[PDB]
Amino acid sequence: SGPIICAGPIHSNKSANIPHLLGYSEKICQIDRLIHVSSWLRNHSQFQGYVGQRGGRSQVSYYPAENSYSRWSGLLSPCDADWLGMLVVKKAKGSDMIVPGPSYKGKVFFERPTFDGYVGWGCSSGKSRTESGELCSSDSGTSSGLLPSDRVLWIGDVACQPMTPIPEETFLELKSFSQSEFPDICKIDGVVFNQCEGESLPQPFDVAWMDVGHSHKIIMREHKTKWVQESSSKD
Amino acid sequence: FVCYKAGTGPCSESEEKTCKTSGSCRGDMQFCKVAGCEHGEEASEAKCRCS
Amino acid sequence: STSNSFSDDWAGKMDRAGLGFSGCSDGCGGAACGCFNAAPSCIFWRKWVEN
Amino acid sequence: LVHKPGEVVVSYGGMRVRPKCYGFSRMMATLEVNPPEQRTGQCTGCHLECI
Ligand SMILES: *[C@@H]1O[C@H](CO)[C@@H](O[C@@H]2O[C@H](CO)[C@@H](O)[C@H](O)[C@H]2NC(C)=O)[C@H](O)[C@H]1NC(C)=O
Ligand SMILES: *[C@@H]1O[C@H](CO)[C@@H](O)[C@H](O)[C@H]1NC(C)=O
Repeated sequence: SGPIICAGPIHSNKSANIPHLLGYSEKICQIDRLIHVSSWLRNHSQFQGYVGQRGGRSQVSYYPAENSYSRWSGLLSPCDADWLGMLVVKKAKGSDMIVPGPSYKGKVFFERPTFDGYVGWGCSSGKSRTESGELCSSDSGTSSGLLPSDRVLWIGDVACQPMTPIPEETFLELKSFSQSEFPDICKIDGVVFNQCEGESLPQPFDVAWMDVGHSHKIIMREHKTKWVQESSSKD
Repeated sequence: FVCYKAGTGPCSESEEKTCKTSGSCRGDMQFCKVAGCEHGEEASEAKCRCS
Repeated sequence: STSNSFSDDWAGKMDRAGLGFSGCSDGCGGAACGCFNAAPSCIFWRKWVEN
Repeated sequence: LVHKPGEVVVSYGGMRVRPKCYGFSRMMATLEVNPPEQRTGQCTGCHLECI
């Protein structure tokens, strides 16, 4: 839809400090103002400046261009789940492949959920990705330090939620059933999954997945979901 | 298969030979399927686009 | 006449799924049925075939 | 209360699991390639006799 609590600040000066917050309300408020992305850019990407002025998290573009979860403002993105302490974000490893298809021209930061976790990819100050996104070329529009919200792309539609620990036997049975239901898949990003006595060329493959906080992911084809509210106090 | 760099034009022989022979190139799904491709967006000043 | 029962969440947009029929049915209401209102709930379903 | 359908629970093979994140995206993977290349074309040693 639109905003959740309020709009985005003006950010008149060059770089403003980021105070620490503890309550859920102020954290949701600063997430709605696209401050978490600025904090991530100031932690590992050393990017001076803020992005998404007066745009909020509602104007964030997506690759499929038809995101039904965008109408539900209550769902939390994986970046918000990492900001809330649910999961652990992984650094940008050069050995990881990024699924092509979107045009990275004019964009400054984009995240891609990998198979063994969640990684991010951004550029430094005054630079932006090209049409292919291989390098960070110079951009005159990125010199002001304020970038609109359309320059942030989220690869794939994924939402997170609090989970419950499960024993190892159930996880092992699920992994066995998944690897038995997909005999053609052999390796996923340099991770041994099945036994094929040989590796083939990389090829895209669309399939759903879920995480239970373990090392590798678990893909599933046939699944039945159910949405329950439960009237929890955390919401 | 024809290669061309965006903004510059046709590239020289070295990059196209490394794209066709080695296999660490970057192209469409057809090139990734018939010869292989590496799209890890590594550090590179330019890349000759093949299609 | 709306029969497109795909709210950007079903697995119909795949290459290995195949053919199917976008159907729907009705549900019950109450705390035991999953909602907080004594009214029928919209429950969608999708079937297909595999090999 | 925030506007959302709440937490989602998925069942697979009769077992109910509460995942952390739920989404559908693409991922690079490999396929199984069988290059038989005339494993057993034609080879046999026999003989004929008359009765
Ligand atoms: C990004 O950097 C900030 C700045 O250090 C990190 O904030 C710290 O978080 C730890 C964890 O609780 C606190 O003990 C420190 O006091 C914080 N420092 C501050 C607020 O200046 C932050 O954790 C880093 N990571 C993210 C995702 O923001
Ligand atoms: C933020 O604004 C204050 C206001 O005086 C000033 O220090 C400066 O413009 C900004 N701080 C920076 C860039 O560190």
